Amino acid sequence: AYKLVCYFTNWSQDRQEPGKFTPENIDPFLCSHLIYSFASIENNKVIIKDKSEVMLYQTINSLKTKNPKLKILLSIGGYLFGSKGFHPMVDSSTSRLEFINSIILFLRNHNFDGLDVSWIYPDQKENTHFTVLIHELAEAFQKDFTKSTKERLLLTAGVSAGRQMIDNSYQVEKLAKDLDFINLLSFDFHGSWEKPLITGHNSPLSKGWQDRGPSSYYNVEYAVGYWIHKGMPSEKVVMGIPTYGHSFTLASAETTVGAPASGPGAAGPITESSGFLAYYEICQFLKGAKITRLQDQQVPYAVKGNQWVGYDDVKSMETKVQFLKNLNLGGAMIWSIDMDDFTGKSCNQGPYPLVQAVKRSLGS
Ligand SMILES: CC(=O)N[C@@H]1[C@@H](O)[C@H](O[C@@H]2O[C@H](CO)[C@@H](O[C@@H]3O[C@H](CO)[C@@H](O[C@@H]4O[C@H](CO)[C@@H](O)[C@H](O)[C@H]4NC(C)=O)[C@H](O)[C@H]3NC(C)=O)[C@H](O)[C@H]2NC(C)=O)[C@@H](CO)O[C@H]1O
Repeated sequence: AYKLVCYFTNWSQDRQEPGKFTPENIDPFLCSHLIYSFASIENNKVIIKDKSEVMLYQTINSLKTKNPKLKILLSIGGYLFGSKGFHPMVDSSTSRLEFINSIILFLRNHNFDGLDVSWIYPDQKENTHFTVLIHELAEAFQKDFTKSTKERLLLTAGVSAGRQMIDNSYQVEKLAKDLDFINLLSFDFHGSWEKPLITGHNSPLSKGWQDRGPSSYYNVEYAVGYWIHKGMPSEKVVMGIPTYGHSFTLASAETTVGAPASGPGAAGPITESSGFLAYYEICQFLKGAKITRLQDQQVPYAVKGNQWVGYDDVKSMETKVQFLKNLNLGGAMIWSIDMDDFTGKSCNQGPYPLVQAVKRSLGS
């Protein structure tokens, strides 16, 4: 059966409506797997820094009581944690063992079903440390299993969808044996970090008709194909789908993909971060905007004034699910359900319109 793996985040709790998210906003039957982002590491041991830590625990038990099949994982890593967050824990056998033992105890004590390691990114420098850490975790989880009456703790990893970073960071065949699945981060293909700075879509399914050479790697279709080619079984690929888009401020009258941009788009009023918008912000931006669907890339962008936003909607997600089924992938992953219109109060499409569309397509 296809998985629907849903990340939610610690920091959405600080937002104003309609972006104010706490774990009680989670629908227990919406996803097959939930992933909390992110735990940290202190004195080589896993810890959660979250004033709402006790709420998270209560909610975990409540959700799992309501849906005995639900799996809830703890993620550590992410972009801001970077590689530095894993040091000094990773630099010795004794310090990794301390971490791993703390993980098993913590996960069991708080009713989690497994660990997601989203190291952003190992790159060439930390390839070895990451490979070793994953291997030692898998082994320890297996050893824990043989001595327990409970199910084996799951181990997953959020991984790059960029060909160069994939080649640099990962020993893929080994990863295929140690991981239950990958959460393929198939988004951020384009954004305001690029040079030269031109518009491009966050998460195009396929390449543009004019894309040749390396430009042709920056899409979901290519990333999924590449991971499988490198030795990840298709059923262990859980394909990431974003509920946010990337915005640009246009530098000229041109409004097409590849148009000149002067910088990131204006910050949204709720997420307050120049360069992206959550879906509950996008649906407001679309009012008064001009929407274009790329027939080649299979996704929409919209323009209003000097703002250009590449994003995903119900339609582009239905196409992405047809793709994942056709490639026999393990399911879909969402970054992140707290940026869908979870309350339904913004987009006039009911609660969780994007994730519900995915769930529906997966089961139809
Ligand atoms: C083709 C290619 O290789 N492109 C590179 C880009 O991928 C890269 O941008 C970074 O991409 C990573 C995924 O590879 C992304 O991190 C994951 O994705 C989400 C959404 O972007 C991140 O969410 C952010 O988390 C931080 C805390 O860590 C929050 O502060 C922030 O608000 C979140 N943003 C959003 C929109 O929700 C996650 O951290 C992470 N997910 C997991 C499971 O780990 C980075 O965010 C991307 N970096 C930036 C600056 O956007 C790009 C820059 O490195 O380089 C290209 O080459």
